[PDB]
Amino acid sequence: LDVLKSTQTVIHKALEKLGYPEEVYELLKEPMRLLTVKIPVRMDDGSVKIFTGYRAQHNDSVGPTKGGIRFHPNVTEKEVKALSIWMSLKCGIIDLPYGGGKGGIVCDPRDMSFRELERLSRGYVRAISQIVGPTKDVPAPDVFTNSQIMAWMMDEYSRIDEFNSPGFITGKPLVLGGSHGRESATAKGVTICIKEAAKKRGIDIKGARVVVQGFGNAGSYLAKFMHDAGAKVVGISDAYGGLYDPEGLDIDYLLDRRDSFGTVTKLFNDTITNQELLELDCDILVPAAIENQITEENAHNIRAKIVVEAANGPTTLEGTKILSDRDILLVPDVLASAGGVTVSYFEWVQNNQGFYWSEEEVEEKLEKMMVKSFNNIYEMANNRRIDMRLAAYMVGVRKMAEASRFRGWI
Amino acid sequence: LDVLKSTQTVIHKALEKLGYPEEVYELLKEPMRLLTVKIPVRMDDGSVKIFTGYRAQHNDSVGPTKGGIRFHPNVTEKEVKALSIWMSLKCGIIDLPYGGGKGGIVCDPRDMSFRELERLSRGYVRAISQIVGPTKDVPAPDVFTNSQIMAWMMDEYSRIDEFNSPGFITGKPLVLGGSHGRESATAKGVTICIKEAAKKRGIDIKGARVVVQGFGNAGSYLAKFMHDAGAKVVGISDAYGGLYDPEGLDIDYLLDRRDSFGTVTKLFNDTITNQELLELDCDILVPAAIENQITEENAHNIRAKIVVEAANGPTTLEGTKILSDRDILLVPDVLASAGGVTVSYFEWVQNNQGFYWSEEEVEEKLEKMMVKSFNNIYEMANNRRIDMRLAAYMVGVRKMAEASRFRGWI
Amino acid sequence: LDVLKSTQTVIHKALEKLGYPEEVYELLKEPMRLLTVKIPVRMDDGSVKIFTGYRAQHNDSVGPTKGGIRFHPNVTEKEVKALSIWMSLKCGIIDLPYGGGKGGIVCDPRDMSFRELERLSRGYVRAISQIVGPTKDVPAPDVFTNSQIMAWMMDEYSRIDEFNSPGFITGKPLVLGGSHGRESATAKGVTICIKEAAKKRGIDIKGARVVVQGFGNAGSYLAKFMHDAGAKVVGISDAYGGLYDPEGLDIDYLLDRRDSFGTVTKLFNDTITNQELLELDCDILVPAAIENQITEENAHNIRAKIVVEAANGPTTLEGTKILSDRDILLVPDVLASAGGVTVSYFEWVQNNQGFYWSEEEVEEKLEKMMVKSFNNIYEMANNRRIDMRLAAYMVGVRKMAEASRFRGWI
Amino acid sequence: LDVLKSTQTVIHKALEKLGYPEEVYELLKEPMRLLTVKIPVRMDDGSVKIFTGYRAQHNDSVGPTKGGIRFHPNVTEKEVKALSIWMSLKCGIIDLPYGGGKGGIVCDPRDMSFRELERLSRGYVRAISQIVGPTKDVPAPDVFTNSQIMAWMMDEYSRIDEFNSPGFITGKPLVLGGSHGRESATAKGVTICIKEAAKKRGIDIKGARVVVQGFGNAGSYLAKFMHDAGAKVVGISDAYGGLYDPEGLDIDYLLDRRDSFGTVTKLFNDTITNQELLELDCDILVPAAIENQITEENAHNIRAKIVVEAANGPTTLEGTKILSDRDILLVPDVLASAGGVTVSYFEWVQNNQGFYWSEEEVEEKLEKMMVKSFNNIYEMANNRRIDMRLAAYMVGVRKMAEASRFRGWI
Amino acid sequence: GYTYEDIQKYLIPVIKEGKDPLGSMGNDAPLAVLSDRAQSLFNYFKQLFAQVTNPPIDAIREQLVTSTMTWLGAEGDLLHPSERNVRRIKLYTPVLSNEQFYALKTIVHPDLKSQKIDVLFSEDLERGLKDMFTQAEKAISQGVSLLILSDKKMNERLTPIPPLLAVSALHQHLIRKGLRTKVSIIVESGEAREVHHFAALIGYGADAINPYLAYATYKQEIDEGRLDISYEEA
Amino acid sequence: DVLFSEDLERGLKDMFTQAEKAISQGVSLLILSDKKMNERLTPIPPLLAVSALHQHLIRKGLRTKVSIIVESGEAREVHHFAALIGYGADAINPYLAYATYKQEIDEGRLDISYEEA
Repeated sequence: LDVLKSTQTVIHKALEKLGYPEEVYELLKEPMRLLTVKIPVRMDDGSVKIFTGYRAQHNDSVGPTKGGIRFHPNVTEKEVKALSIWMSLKCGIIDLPYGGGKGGIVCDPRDMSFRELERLSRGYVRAISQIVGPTKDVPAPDVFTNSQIMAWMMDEYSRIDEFNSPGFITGKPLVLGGSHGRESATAKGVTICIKEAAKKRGIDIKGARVVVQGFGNAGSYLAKFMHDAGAKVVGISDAYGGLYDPEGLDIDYLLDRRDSFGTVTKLFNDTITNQELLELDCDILVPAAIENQITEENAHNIRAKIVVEAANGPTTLEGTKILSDRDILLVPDVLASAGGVTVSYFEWVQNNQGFYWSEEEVEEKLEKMMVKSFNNIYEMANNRRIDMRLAAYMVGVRKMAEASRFRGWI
Repeated sequence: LDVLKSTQTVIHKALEKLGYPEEVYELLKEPMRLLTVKIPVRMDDGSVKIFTGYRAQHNDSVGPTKGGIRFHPNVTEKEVKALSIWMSLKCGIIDLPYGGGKGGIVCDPRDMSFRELERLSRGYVRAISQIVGPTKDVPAPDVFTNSQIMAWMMDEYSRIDEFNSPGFITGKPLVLGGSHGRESATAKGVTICIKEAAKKRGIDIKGARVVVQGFGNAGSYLAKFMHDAGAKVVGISDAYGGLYDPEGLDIDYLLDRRDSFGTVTKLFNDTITNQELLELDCDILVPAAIENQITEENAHNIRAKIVVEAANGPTTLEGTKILSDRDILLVPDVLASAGGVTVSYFEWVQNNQGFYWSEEEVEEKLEKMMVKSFNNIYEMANNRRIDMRLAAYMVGVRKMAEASRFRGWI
Repeated sequence: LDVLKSTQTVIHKALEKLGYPEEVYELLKEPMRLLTVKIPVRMDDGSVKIFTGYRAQHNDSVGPTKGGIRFHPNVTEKEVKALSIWMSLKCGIIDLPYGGGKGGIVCDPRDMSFRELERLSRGYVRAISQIVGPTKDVPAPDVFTNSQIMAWMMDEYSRIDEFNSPGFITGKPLVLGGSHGRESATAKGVTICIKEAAKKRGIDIKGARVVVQGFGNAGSYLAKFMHDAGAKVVGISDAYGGLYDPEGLDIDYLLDRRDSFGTVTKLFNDTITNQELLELDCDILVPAAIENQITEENAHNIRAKIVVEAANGPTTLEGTKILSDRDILLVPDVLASAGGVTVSYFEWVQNNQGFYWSEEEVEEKLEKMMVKSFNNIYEMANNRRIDMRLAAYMVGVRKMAEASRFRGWI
Repeated sequence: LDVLKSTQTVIHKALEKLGYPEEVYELLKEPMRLLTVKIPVRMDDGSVKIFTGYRAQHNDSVGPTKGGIRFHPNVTEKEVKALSIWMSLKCGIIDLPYGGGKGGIVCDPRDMSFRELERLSRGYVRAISQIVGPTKDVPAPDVFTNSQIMAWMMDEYSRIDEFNSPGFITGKPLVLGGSHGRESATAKGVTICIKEAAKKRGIDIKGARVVVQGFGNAGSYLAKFMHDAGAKVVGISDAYGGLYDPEGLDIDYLLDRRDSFGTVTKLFNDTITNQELLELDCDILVPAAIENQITEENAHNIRAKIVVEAANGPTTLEGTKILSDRDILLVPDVLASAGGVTVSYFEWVQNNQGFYWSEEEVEEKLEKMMVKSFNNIYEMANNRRIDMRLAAYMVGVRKMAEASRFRGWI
Repeated sequence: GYTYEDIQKYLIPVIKEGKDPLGSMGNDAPLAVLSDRAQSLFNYFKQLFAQVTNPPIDAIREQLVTSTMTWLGAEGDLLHPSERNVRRIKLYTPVLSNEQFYALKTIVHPDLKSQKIDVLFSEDLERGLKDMFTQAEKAISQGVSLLILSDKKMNERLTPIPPLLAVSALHQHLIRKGLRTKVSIIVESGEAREVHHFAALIGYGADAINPYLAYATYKQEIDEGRLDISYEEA
Repeated sequence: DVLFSEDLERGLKDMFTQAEKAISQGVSLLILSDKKMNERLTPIPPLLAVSALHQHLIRKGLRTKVSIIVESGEAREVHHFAALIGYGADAINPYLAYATYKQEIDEGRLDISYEEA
């Protein structure tokens, strides 16, 4: 309910700090093209139910738009617009040629079936094919969406445009023309960011104590990368608890025994709750778990020098203020979790070029982009006495506002 | 505030009377494509203000969409959608290949200047050029809009498409490729409808007593047509009062003395208020003036056998019920005021064909269409024991629902 | 097996009689664009079966191509090409701007289900959307095809082209923008042709004895038109037998009692087989029933002065020769059964113009076209001592060959 | 006559070994779009003869299609389809974004003249311009076709599309935007493959005995590359015989004296026939000459450890079986002769990017692609106990089938 | 259950004489319930007639009173009827030909849909009937108006339900659930060659019969040479 | 949908028909759900349903191609769990127990967090 107002307020703060007039705020508060469509669908029983669609292009002054698609049964226009603005901020921070956007459908993948999902996606594309194209829009994977849906969308856009357009949609399967490393992008991004933050703060990465709560694919890949680099992991947690060992935890063995879900806790052994896990001694803390964990009570108990919010807004304003007062570096989530967007951009570039890179090349390009962006934001945040979240928002809005001013819409 | 809900309720009633399932109602309650855009504009002083635009396509199953554009400072999304549905009902009633739609801009033509209006319209077209074209949309004149704005819109669409498209937009000036009789279309439609209603009810048009309150262009042309046909006019009213003469009023002299505004009342002579004018003896009454005039108090005082609502909803539900109980024929406004839409359709056909008809041909085609539509609705309303408003709504929705069922969206 | 060779031989004969070089024959023997496609389809059980498609454009020098679509399980490339050439001959005879063509799918509508047919047609259009469009191709109804399939095809082409194209496909439902009289076109064509043949041969239509074997929609409408005109019907037959009455048969009563199938024979009354029906005295005979009926044995028994082959090749070469020797006028089927093509052309013109004619206008235009074509072919066949079949083939090929020569492909 | 059946049988074998259902076989047995066209042409004498054209797109699920064009007077539909499938297999093996295809014209370049060939090619493009474009098709050089014909085709497609499209067609002249090394692509590919095969089998390339029968451009460049690398050549043959020297043959002198045809044999010296040449001692044998040379009689006489079939199917099934039993590595021709396709792909990428690489960059990229492909196929062929030909076919079909499954045609 | 006696004494005589063949020395064979030989369900059902309180009316001489018009589709609102009670297919005879049956099945009009239900079973007759009811009610919910009970596609593992029993069960279920007026039950069963079987099917619910087996038998006989009359006339 | 109206044999046969149709289509995971259960449709005993499905799959030689996941409300004791695993269930989702814990936590008892519980 408050997501749109919060986004507008933070955008207003960033614009005020920049010093641009109010015309840029007036233009950027609201997405420039919101479309609501109704998608007919045929169920297995033969009955027809109508799903409500959505699509929002926050801005396209920079160039082609981009956004994900969530099959979340509570998706609404306010959430869609807020997510479009958020994606635009991500693109601005990473310095991509994207403007920003988001789509969604009001449905329930749980009760929905396989062929019915196929037909739903196909009807969605038939509905919104007019305002979507290689130079106008670019769907991407998101909540309740993955490679099969990407492939169906690609196949249908090929059918409707009568010519192959692999670069039309990102996140495709490898055989269809996908990009390698699509699953470890977030882990690689957070690895680069933690490395650079440690370098800037003087904390030696060699022997650095690390805690990774939340052991999904992101946590597993981050732990593996930290172990490869040299830093020791002194804590892991998952849905079934956690562990603790000041002198390493055999990340190789943990990954070898890693199951489908990433659960690692023993059966007949006591576990440590995340609340006490946060308090354990460590140099860097990486909350990548349920949101609203760092608050006033645990702000005084946190001990890590560097906190990276790989998740979406795991902290709160009070916790951010307390950490800033304590002089604990806080990495914004907008920069922490941009690996997915960066790898999607690389996939789009590969499709457009028609030639596919390799894992090493993707690694090098991704790390270069991440280090450059992090260095720029760190320099700006130290030049101006502000919080890193404010610096991230300000940097993200700078490119969009300046491009709009050049293009003369204002 | 209640316009959208009222439109939905009447659509639901019509669909229930037809007997179609609820899927058609679910699809038709809401327009299928609503676009909100922001139009940059440069003022005379050099400052830039942003106007909010709108555009709605209620349905396009039948074929290309159509709708007007109002520069009304209180235009909102609810009103735009309601007007789109209303225009779709008009098109269905008249049996045109249009689906329906409506556009609008939040501005004030009063304080707006000439060049500023030019720039505003041009920015509007540059904004919504993507989803607008000869086979997708067709603007038309409406409130705070006229031939100059139509011509500017045509010129710009020619510029953007790189080829002449006179049929892109209707209501153009005569030299640009307009259609003759664009100003008397409503008068001709009401003339045909009154003639047919009198024929069906047995009232002889020769010597029929007529009252025309509201003496704008519609009233003036209707009075002239009635005089030419043979029926005597026994009452006229305008913003300054009215007159009364049981044995004619010299419509030729009244039209000769007609001023720019249509005011006709003398200076040093008492006038008759519309409230008492309504009560005067007459065969046919034609309220074409301020809305909300026929109510409970004057329902028992009305005496005309045929009442034609050339205006937009001049009556109320209570007045309609009282008139139906009294067995007074009530022409729906949807059919009474469709002359403008019909002449716009003829203009579009002329532009598409590239050959321009004449006044006589337009007259004949318009009267043929109007008489056919009126006969069809009258037959249906007598076959089914319902009110003529319900018959009009039902007939209008029939074509749209049936076309959707054929095209298989449901 | 011999259809393609027979078509090539008759084309060669016509070209030789015209006197054009062999280059036109070389170009016209074979269609210029034959496409074979495979259409994926999903069955109710979930299994996927692949249907083989077809499409042939015999020529497009005159302008846009046209052709039907048959869901016949034995459709093959040879039959498709032969039918394309045959349709081109029809178009040339009627003097239309069409070139000719034909499509088909290898399937079984009998075991196929409703939704499965819907998906089949939709996949067919998605397959062949590239080489099909308003200025390139125009599907039309044919064997195992009707208004619902036309409507689905129209809906999908609207979806793929993003704009309404009612003129893309003919034979649509009335509400979707069809043309009136789509069912009586063949009857009207044969009525005009019989009238003109009687006028030319001097047989008075008033009181003319007529026999109509085959009482489907064509037979019923032809009998009704003959009764309205004045000619008396002295014989009718159907799948259950026939009747005989030298002084009329009360066509009004027969049509009133007409059932869904057109069966009219009594239950407890003996009937007359078609073999003996053919021998009954009559001025005009109209075989519109199973093919291969007029042969050597009944050639000497036929007595009608005018024979109209409303069906497809009901006679044989020996019967044609015997009738020519006996000096019995023989109307070619190509001209007899062109009413469907003519009404489809009128429907396409109406859609392209965007304005719909009426039954009277369609009647007048169709009769004008038919009388002009019949007079032209009759004049040519009397100028050159040949059979009317040869004259029809020659006239049909003349336009195509001459247009090709102008366009310079040869 | 048996080419299509053999291709279908090998495809069926590969699909069976993969284990996919029969639907993929049903879809892939036949090309999805075969077009037959007739091309008018004007001769020098002024007479007009009609040439029959062809074009086949085996599949386009991966992306844009590709294929050569042969002016072979015996080209037929069966051969065209077989070559399309073969090219698709090549693309799948090399892991390119191409699907596969082939075109051809029934003509005789021998009796055809220069301007007449120009007009023939231009008419061919005017004929098939509809289904050919940058994202739909990409012609390439082939039998009886070269840079001049490529340039004419490019010029005409530029004319018809009204904008320059250098990437439309590959194999263009250097000045027009061609790629360097277009003539040594096959030699470079075979050089990489022989190097990798020797490395895998443990045969040291330094001092390796090599025999190269067939001394065209491929043989000459291969000999030069082998000499540069270090391996000694102990045999060469051409249309006029061969030579033999166990301690080198001065490849530098042979290339210096190389004539236009590549003939190198002396005049007054006896020569060695290829039959006895095959039996000479050597580590690697490279038959790049007339097909059907390795058979049962010489299978027991062959002595090379590695045999590379640079030509098209120089061996037979019996010879392949005997070599497999003897444990002699046999490089499939599909992988041996893919250098041309790879360099054409690089040329297309260069044109699309608008920037031209250099000889060193082309060298590096080509060797990387070739080594990766060869390593992958070798690993798969050792993982599964099969012949390398079967492994090549299986790997090639894997990508196409899997992409089709993703796109959902099945 | 065909027999050479049945063919040569019931099918050819019909064509030859234009009427049902006659006989004498009325049946003395034991009832189907007592007969050891396997018998179809039709033999268990005996026709009825009027003895007192009403006369048996004649047909050939009183043809003016008879009426063989049959309506296929779904009836509309009886109390307020307008044009949708009559937007239906009407037949002249209950029996159908192959071309007519194929036309009915191929009709794709949205209001008049067609559905095919496989009347077959493996082991449990109750399960088969319940499954058939499930298909029927699902099709009604979808909106069909014509049901096709077909015995085709029958192999050694799937055997046919007695068509009379299947039709009676479907009709009773539809009447009980109050949906019979929305559908039309067409039956295509091989075991339909006697007027007795036909009359039983019409009386117990079948909208039309398509004796495809009899038509195929006539095709075979005409191909062989017997019954020289043409196929369509036959 | 593991539910029945009157005939348990009919319900089990229908469930077998859905299973075999899904296997023919190519599925690998089956979800036996007791949800969407109203006054007219009652649930088969989950143990009986799972045993019947497992025996039918074993007899027809398709068990290796599928995986039977079970979602039944009546699964809260280790005895019930062990019975389900022993007789075929691949996994259990005690949604009813989870909802009960949600209700108790909302009320106030069992102060521990929902995820930890």
